[PDB]
Amino acid sequence: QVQLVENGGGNVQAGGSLRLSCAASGSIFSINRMTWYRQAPGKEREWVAAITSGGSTNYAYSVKGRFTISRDNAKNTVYLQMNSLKPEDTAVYYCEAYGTYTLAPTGEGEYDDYWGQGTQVTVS
Amino acid sequence: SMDPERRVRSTLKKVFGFDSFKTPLQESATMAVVKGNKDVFVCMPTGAGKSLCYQLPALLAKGITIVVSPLIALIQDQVDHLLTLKVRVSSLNSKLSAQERKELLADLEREKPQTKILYITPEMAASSSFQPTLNSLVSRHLLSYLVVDEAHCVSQWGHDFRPDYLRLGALRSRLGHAPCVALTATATPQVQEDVFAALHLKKPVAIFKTPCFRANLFYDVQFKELISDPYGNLKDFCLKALGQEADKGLSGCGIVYCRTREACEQLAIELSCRGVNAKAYHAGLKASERTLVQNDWMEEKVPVIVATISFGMGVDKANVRFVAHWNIAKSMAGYYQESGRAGRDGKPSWCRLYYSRNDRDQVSFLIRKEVAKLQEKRGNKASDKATIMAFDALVTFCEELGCRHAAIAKYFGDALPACAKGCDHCQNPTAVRRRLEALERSS
Ligand SMILES: [Zn+2]
Repeated sequence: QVQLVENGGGNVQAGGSLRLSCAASGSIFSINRMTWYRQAPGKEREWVAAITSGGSTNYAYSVKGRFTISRDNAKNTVYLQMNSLKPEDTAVYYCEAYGTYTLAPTGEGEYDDYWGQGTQVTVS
Repeated sequence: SMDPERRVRSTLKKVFGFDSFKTPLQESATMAVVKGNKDVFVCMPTGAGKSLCYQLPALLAKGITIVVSPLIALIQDQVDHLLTLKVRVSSLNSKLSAQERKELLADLEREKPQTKILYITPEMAASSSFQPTLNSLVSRHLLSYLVVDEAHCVSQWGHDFRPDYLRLGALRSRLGHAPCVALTATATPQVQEDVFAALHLKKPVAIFKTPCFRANLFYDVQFKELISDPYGNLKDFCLKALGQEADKGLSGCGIVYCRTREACEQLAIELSCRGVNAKAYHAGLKASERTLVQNDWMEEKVPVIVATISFGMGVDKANVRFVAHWNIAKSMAGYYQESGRAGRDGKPSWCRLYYSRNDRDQVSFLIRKEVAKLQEKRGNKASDKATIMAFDALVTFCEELGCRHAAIAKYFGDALPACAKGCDHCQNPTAVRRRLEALERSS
């Protein structure tokens, strides 16, 4: 299995920026897609941004032009640069490591989806 | 049985006639299929016992194991083998008498059918004359396992794409109760991801993938353009490789792979004249010369055979101390298969690729011609891209610095292998850097 740990959450004034990170640990050969989701309390979970291995990115219409998803495959870590933060961006931000291929030198591995606990983003 | 493994060992012995499993990996795979809580991907070379990983668990299950297999010739091989073991195995196909067809369809309609393992073409599995039979089997919850053999056939990026395989996903979803066992010998990571998606396998997918890495093979690349005396370099290479019991002198044998027949003939003579006896093997020779050359090589009369890729298929020789590619191979797969004829006895062997940009350009050219011929004749295809990228991964392997085992692992989709100073790069990072910088200046 895989640990997906998020970081870079905070309280920040409207108009300000955060950078969330998301690091998969484990015997990771590859991740098909890493997607940032956000969940405000008592709201439906929302798709924010995605990046394939391949570096194709896609953003929700709400965040397009304001957020950038990027990655460092060396660290199986994706970044979500969040600029021009709005109060409407207040939520718990979490990662989906979708299509995660793990493998030991023995030849035994797994293909699974893994999920982060999340990080708090509040915008006053 | 009190122990599930004890029943597995029992059935492996009583039904299949083996005391142990071939590999821990075949064992792990078989056990994961028995436990039955996961969909399973098994990627092991032809001969590594893939069949058993679904066939034995099929026997320990309540119901039927349907096995989708791409062509009828492959089905028949296993049906006949399984019939020798008095296993209740049936095949539904159109290479049958219309009588046999209805006898079986009747057996499948029975509450408690005779049939334990049903082999079937994907064509048959999607055909409407079979749909009713499938539905009553589904409804009655009488399928224990769905097995998709030759699973790579689902991928446009694999070597044998079959549209028929695209329908097997919908089927898989209907059989929620039955876990899916997908098997192939050949899957890059991109083919794996196609198998996992196109067959709708249920995560977490348990994977059993025989790795490429052999701890006893020392891979290196030499740049012909950087060597004043290429033939001399190769001769010293072959001698070092064969001179690994200094007291007894020359022990073991070697192979030198060349693209062309002309090259095999000439290179054999060049090595012989420089003090390593060698003979050419290629399809241009008469049948009898081939068997004399192979035989002389096999009996260790002439230690070095210089051949095209037409040599090696039908050969078991365990003390190949070296495989040297004089020309870069058509593909990383080719290079792996060819280099890998070295060291089958587990003693130290040497795999050396003699890279030149001139060879590279020539092979790149000939691949683009033969792709064009196919693109003219049967139209455009995604597999042509995979053929070009198959060469590219080898070009990359030659032209970049990094563990050579690691590069082979990356390409096939293995974990980082335990290369213990077991390739030029890991043994001397700077030496390889120097040679690459030096090869840069040559252009
Ligand atoms: Zn290495």
